[PDB]
Amino acid sequence: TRFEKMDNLLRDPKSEVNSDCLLDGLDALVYDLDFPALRKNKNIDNFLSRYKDTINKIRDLRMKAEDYEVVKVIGRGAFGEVQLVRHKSTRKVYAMKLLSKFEMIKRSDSAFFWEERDIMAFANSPWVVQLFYAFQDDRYLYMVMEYMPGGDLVNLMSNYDVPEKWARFYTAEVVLALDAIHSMGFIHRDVKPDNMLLDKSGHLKLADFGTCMKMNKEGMVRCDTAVGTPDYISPEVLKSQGGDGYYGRECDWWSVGVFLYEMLVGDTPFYTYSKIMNHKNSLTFPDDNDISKEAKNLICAFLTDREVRLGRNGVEEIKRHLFFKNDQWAWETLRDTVAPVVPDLSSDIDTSNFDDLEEDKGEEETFPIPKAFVGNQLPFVGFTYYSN
Amino acid sequence: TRFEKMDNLLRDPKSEVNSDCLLDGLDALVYDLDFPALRKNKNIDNFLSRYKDTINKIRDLRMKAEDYEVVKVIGRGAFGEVQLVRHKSTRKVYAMKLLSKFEMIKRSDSAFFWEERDIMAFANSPWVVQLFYAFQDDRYLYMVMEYMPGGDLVNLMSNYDVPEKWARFYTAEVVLALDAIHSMGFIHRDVKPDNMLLDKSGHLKLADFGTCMKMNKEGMVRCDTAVGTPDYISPEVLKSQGGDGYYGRECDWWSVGVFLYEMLVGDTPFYTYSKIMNHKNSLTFPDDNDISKEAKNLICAFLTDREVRLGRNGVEEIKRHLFFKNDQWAWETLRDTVAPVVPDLSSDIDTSNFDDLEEDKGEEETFPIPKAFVGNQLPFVGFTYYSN
Ligand SMILES: COc1cc(C(=O)N[C@H](CO)c2ccccc2)ccc1-c1cn[nH]c1
Ligand SMILES: COc1cc(C(=O)N[C@H](CO)c2ccccc2)ccc1-c1cn[nH]c1
Repeated sequence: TRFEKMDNLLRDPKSEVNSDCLLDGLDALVYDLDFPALRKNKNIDNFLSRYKDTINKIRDLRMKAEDYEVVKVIGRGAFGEVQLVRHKSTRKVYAMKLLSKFEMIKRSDSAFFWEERDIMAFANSPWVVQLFYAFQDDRYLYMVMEYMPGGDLVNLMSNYDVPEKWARFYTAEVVLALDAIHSMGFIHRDVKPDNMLLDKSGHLKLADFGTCMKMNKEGMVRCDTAVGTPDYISPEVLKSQGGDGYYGRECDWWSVGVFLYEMLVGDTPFYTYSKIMNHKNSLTFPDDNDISKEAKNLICAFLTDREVRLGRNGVEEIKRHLFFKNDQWAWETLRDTVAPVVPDLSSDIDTSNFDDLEEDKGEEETFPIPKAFVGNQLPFVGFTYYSN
Repeated sequence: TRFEKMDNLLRDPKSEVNSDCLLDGLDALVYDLDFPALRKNKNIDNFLSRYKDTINKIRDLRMKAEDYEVVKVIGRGAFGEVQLVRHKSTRKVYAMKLLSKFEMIKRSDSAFFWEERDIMAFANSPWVVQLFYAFQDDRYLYMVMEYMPGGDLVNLMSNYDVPEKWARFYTAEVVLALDAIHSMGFIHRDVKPDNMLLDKSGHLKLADFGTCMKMNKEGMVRCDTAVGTPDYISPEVLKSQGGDGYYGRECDWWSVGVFLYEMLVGDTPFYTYSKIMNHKNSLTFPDDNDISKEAKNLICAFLTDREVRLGRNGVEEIKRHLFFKNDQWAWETLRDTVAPVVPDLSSDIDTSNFDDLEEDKGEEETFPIPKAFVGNQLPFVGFTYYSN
């Protein structure tokens, strides 16, 4: 019967109307209706009276910020911050990304986090940072992810004189990790060393997918907006980013070329937002460099106009490049080899590979008590995810 | 863990936050927010866009009025009406009680149907009419119950010269059926021949429980209001029905005394709303009657002041009365004996034992399109029940 069908929708962790998402919808109404000015409506107060006891019982069973003890703030900026936390119950230590609902609403747009949530939750790849539980209170969205103790690629590049042997590895892992996102039907529209994190064994995993989009059946993310950093931007998604356009998988691979270039040159290839259009002309290596001919070959293969750019005819095109030819590892067993930098850590709460951002110390800014129905928690309905 | 606990709440058909009730909450928001005047809110439109496709897919899987083909209107009045219907799919024929959400809201109070729903759904008794599915659209509450082809006790009394043998049986079944409701922690506050329906074999079952309440741990339904018919009202819940009072189980048994009296006398015992206070003085039988001394004995046993009234010291007190002593049946096997009037029916859609109330033929009055948030479907959140 139809009850067999409607039962998949209730179970399916991917479904926006699964029991946890459904619960969010009800929890939203209590948050958005329990105001003196609004309670004057008969319908509003009858419902609030009927349900307030129940939702508050639920709120104490369901995952809440109080279940974790905040250790340090390992990251910050762009609406929220990331904290190294520990589960009070299981004693397991994770990285949790708090995201301000007030700022997210005030500064408009409250729909970027959807792909960040779906990718980390349903990637099922050793190349993507795993989201265990997504939950929320009246002030924040919460994302509990596996802690990447190794830190990010920005500080690795800044603390070492990165040899070619290392760039060969890190680029390879970025290629595999980036391919996993492509398989999932997503296009990053912004790949950076900031999003490249290292696990306990020194291996790469991608994180922070706020800049993503699901590609149409044609194989393109048809957009007429300039979303991304001004150095990792492709000439494809720059010339038609406000005058009829539809970006693709190609533009993502351009960023890998910028990454490998930065790793070996110690600066960005193009540097008040052009030279990327003239990409042929302006691309130069510091003469004379120790950079191998194959490192330069692959860099140009990526930093070229869309139509001929490497990665248009699949992933294997890249995997086959001579730059990756090495005696130490193979694509199939890459994640099983010893990484160039394996973090020598002390405790399960060691943040040495992370910049010291002080433990918050501020005033939690909040939304105001309304007179009319607002629905401020409305957009965050369906954000809760539990990996059961 | 706490997820084991919160999982019972999601399954439990009695729970107001079970998946079907949860779904209602979301379905309510779409009904109550999809208005041009309201859509102007950003939060409202983002949510409506995100969910409108899904809820409409759900609305076509979930039980809806269109799943049944209306045959006849077997009953009516007091906000709704009852129709003999057939399941288009299973071809099973039921009685469905449509209840106007507009009138229920307009004339205030939209919380009487809760006990009517819980009693019929969770009675699990051959003495109570079974509710299979409770569902709802934007205009009505729906109650699908097993059809009682035998009709009600009002027309039985009016079509026959009811002998003592019959009153012995009908009163016995009313006593058992009424005890089932008492076990469930409810007090009818209005028992009538209108609520007494007969199954296909001519046996009694109680229906229409709008006038109910759940009794406190003391064993009383502490009320200071006069809810009930002016002839079946007890002196206990009349003298203290607007001047400090707390009614009980006793007042329900008074109505059984009125019923047995009506069955044998052909009129009501008290008949511009007194004589019930003077219950001793005014109680008289039409001299001289053919009514047996035991029939009169039991009638007085019920129609007396609370403090001494039969039924105060349990059900067995009543079951033990000599009026019930008979050679034909016993309390334990009463429902297994041949009933006084077994309906000789033609088809599975025969309504001969029901008054002919024309097939509606009118204008469906509706709520108005609002400018501000109303929440008209708010009270009906949690009404949906499926006996899976
Ligand atoms: C610092 O660690 C992280 C940071 C991020 C991340 O997305 N950070 C950026 C800023 O860099 C951000 C954006 C928006 C709001 C807040 C923060 C994602 C995962 C981790 C992490 C570390 N271990 N496991 C997971
Ligand atoms: C006529 O049949 C019924 C009537 C009722 C019932 O409650 N009727 C009253 C009016 O009499 C009413 C009150 C409020 C709104 C509408 C109707 C309840 C069950 C049946 C029935 C018949 N077979 N199975 C179930």
